[PDB]
Amino acid sequence: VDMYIERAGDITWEKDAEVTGNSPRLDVALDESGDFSLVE
Amino acid sequence: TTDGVYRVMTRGSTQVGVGVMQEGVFHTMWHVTKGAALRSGEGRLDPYWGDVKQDLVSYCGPWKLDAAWDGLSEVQLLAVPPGERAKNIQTLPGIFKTKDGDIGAVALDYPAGTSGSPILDKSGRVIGLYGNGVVISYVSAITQGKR
Repeated sequence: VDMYIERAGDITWEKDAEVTGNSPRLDVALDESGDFSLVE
Repeated sequence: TTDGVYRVMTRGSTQVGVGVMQEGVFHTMWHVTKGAALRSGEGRLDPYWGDVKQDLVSYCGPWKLDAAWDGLSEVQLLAVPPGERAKNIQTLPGIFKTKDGDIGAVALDYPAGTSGSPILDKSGRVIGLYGNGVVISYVSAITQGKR
């Protein structure tokens, strides 16, 4: 089972990007296994 | 070894994630590779540091990315989905509020093979990687390591 990498682009900001998505404010906890969960 | 964003592929072939090459170090998320060695052409990249709780791993050297979201500005996800050209998605992050402080978060839902894609600030610095998050719709932390 071999894992390999392939270059896909430069790391650059693009002035013409699509703009989308909300900005939710969430209470979360992060456990030892790296899992985020909601808290109330 | 060139700076840039890269697909992480496995063998037919399947894209399991994405990562960032910067200053000779490859950065991706632990859940993508589990620290396995990576092939790059005829060369090999060996793991150097990793942490399951942060869900991060670096290859060939220590974690180099250190920029952080400014808490006010829009950012861009440089998404590299399976089968698609690298593309920039601009968004205003929300916030994960945790007992250890606030983390930027992006309410963007791309295929799992996009995990490891970098999130950028306006000057083009990587402020974290996409693909560890929570469901409210999926919301990804902006996950950054320590340099």
